Amino acid sequence: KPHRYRPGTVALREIRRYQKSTELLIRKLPFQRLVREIAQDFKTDLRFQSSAVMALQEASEAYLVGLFEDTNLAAIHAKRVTIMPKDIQLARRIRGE
Amino acid sequence: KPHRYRPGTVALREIRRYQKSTELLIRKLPFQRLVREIAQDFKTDLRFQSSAVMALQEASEAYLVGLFEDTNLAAIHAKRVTIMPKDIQLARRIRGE
Amino acid sequence: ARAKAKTRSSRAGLQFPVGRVHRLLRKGNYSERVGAGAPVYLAAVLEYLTAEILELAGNAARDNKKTRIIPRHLQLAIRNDEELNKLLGRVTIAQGGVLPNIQAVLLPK
Amino acid sequence: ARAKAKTRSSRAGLQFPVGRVHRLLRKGNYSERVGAGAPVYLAAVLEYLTAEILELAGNAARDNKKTRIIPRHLQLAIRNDEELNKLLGRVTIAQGGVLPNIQAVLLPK
Amino acid sequence: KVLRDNIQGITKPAIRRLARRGGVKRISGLIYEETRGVLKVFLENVIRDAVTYTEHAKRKTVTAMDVVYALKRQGRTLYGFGG
Amino acid sequence: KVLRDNIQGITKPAIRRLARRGGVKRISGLIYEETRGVLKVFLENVIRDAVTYTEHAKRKTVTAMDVVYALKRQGRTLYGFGG
Amino acid sequence: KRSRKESYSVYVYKVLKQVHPDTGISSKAMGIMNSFVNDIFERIAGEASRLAHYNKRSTITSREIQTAVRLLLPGELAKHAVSEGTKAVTKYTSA
Amino acid sequence: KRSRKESYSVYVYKVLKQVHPDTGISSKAMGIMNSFVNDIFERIAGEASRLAHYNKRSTITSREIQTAVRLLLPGELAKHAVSEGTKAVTKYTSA
DNA sequence: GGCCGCCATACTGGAGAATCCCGGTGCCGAGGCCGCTCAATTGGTCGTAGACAGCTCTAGCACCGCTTAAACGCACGTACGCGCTGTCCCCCGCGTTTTAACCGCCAAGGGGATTACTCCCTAGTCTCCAGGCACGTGTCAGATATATACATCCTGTCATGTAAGTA
DNA sequence: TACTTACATGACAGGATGTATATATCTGACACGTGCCTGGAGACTAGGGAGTAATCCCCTTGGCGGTTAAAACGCGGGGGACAGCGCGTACGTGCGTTTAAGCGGTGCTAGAGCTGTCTACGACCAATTGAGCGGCCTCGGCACCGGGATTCTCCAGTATGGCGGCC
Repeated sequence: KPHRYRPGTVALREIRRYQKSTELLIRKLPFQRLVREIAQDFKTDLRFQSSAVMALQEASEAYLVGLFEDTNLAAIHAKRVTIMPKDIQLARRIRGE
Repeated sequence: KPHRYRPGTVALREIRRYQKSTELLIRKLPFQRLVREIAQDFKTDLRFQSSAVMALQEASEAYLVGLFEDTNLAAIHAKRVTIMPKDIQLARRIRGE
Repeated sequence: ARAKAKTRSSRAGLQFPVGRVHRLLRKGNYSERVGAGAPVYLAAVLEYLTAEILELAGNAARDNKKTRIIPRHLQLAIRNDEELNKLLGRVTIAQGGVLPNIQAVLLPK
Repeated sequence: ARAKAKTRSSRAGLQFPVGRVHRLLRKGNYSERVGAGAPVYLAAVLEYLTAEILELAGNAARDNKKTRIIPRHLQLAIRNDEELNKLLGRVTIAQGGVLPNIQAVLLPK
Repeated sequence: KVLRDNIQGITKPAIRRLARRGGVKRISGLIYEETRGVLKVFLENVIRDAVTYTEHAKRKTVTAMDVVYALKRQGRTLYGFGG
Repeated sequence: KVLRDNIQGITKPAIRRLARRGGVKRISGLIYEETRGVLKVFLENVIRDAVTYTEHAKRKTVTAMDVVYALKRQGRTLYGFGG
Repeated sequence: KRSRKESYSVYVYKVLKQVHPDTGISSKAMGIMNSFVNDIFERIAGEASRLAHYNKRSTITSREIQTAVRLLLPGELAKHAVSEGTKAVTKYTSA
Repeated sequence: KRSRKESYSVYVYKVLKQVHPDTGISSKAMGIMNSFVNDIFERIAGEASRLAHYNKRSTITSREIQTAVRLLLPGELAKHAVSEGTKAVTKYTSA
């Protein structure tokens, strides 16, 4: 029988590993293309320093992880282990947004 | 029989009556006594402009109202109406306190 | 012998003081030198902003059948406008109360 | 016939550039005159915070058996000092990672 | 002249009134002391800033402008008191 | 020349890994699209300011330092890119 | 003997009667207006100082103020303010 | 060459060798501490400008800086910063 | 099965107190008017800031090529969220009592702000020197690699909660 | 009816494998040596800003007499919170496949950034004015008050649906 883990175990291992690890979890180049396509939504033919792209990146994942920590706070306050989007909408209202 | 409203009816009447209200909900003299009390710990013989006392009063009242707004958003998030201090602690800690 | 005194606020045709806003910007230690269009542009922005504030206050007062502005009208004026709310999310108003706001779960049935 | 040009950081017995901080405050538009002990006091505060942070960073580096200051060490040090934490609550560290934080409800029986 | 227990001077029905302004229908028994504590902490922070202002102003009388600036530094800016 | 869909490029497993870094143990399938929406809103809010900085700078190439300025304006100050 | 304290009373009174001739006012509402005008004034002024610092500008001009308007003032109000400000500097240069 | 840009490399390195003679430092962390010292310098500078405005003081002194420290810095950080700055200003006052 | 009769459960009218709501009366604060004063502007002047042109050179962009992490998609194991019923208890509402908050009145002086005097201080400027930045360049900490231990979480077995026989 | 016992599902007890734990290496970012010029610094100095004395007056602080408003205490009661179990569920995890990301490799010029000009551009001083704020009072919109109407809310007779029993 091939080995298989119970649910949450790989989730928890990933939790531990990326709490330990510090690297970016999103591919940089689709992020860069998204940055450029939303740039041309404001001003066409903009150019971006790569440092600006990664700076926007680490800002983005930091903002995201802050929202998800608030999401887990709401979800355990909702007595739950699975988050639903209303947790995020709630937290977004709590932050004043 | 004497007239008796069902539980929550007078509560909702208080809801509408104090949202339409604009006046301060704290007795002025014990609030002034409390601010003198706490401020005496930090600096002795402190004197208070009464307008500053009502300024602290209204600011604290609205800060608490915003706190209970966050709280009952968490409570309807938590499928409850009897708010409990963990809701306030959730609102504070998601807010960052 | 001298030019007639005709103020720059009248040059803008606007009631907000060009001179007072200019001297508050110069005294406020933001830069030692200020472009000429900066205070007139600022005063135009401020007078316009206060103009929609006064519009919403006026309709709020007319709704509550009083001719005079009360800060309850200011509460209803600010908190019912989404861009004003985004401007003043963290701003506290004296004796304003709150919006008439009840969640649907609090109502009977 | 001037004497030796001594440095004001060493006059304070300190490492942070007094001249740089004083010049920045003269060019930062905060007051046109700056009190004489103000940049010395400021640099002393800055060096005190910097020194305690670098001490924590070196201790955290020694904790994970590394000899070089890493931004992960900066995260694990500053975010684990609660007064530095609420001093720097809304501040993001590039490639610092996150604190190891598992909720007790998330851990199994 | 010393004051000891004026946190109870912010009365239980005043807490109920504030939660009615907050739109709270049902309030548990554990609520009131926690509200007293958190308002105590908030007031302590604000008047700590205000007392710092006042001693830095070399004054003895607490003024409402100091209250305004203290609330500004906590991101709780108040309109309507001479600001 | 133009691009139409790269918000998809913030992929679902990337969101999953972040929620592992954010401490989420179980992620609904409804989570990913609305997280994309709210990060979309946030990045628009940042980049609108950054572009405003950029034509305020009379430049055509976006630099990281204005991104730092926009983040510091929005209360999400980032260390590691200033200067 | 007293010392004058400056406030924005007469200007807000002027524009109120310009837009609502029949509408009254309370004084503490005017206190909230004074707090508003100083608050938004210092927001815009600090942002303009920031933009002057970032682009190494020793002078804060209308471009700085307009930039600060697009930053802080959100959306539709920003576009209106840009519009009447452009009108306002235009008629000002013609005056 | 290029234009000299001021940074806080050497002063942080001197302070590091004061607290940890044995260790090294990454350049990424170095830029982070440059951002740190610039950011906290900006916070304290703006706060001192605010208080000089409130007291109508044309000059920011170490009294104002100490007030700003007691505002921003929490508790023992504030009081040991007071002690360190006081010791430093006594040494500089005594040259 | 139809028919008739009986229970169940909400349908609904009715009534009375709380609050709008309509009309009457004082009152207080808007506001509007009068006197002062400061500020705001103008002309000019003088210093200077950055806009503009323009070069240049360099990293972003475009193009190209090999690799494999990504990713994603389907299957499936398995745990999730929440609701029914119930269950236990907890403030809400509805009073009475009481007391001190409030309001009106009285006396004290604190200190805050204002003017004047004073003198402490701080930057400007000019110049001079030295220390950190730019550059350059060795060099070992660790990035990467290969080999091994142990968690560790999963997997295979204990244990007692509860169902059942019977003294 | 309780005591014991079986059994089977929740509890008790040991291994594959992903990450932890042992060096080997080679490199390029750490780390240190070198020219430099710019960045700090010092003496005077002209001038300006804050500390200090007085003081006064007005605004705060303490005291007092009633008055319910507000707090406070207590009791009936409906609602609230929420867990055990159930049940459709919804997503984690396996793991192979695809592909475009990732790495690495080239060419180039757009514009980033740096350099000379120059004129706009705007701060600043004496003077002069005109708007704009201190002061006051006063009168009519609004606060307070009495009396219906409305309005809302709780209940109780009820009709009707639903359901059973007899013919």
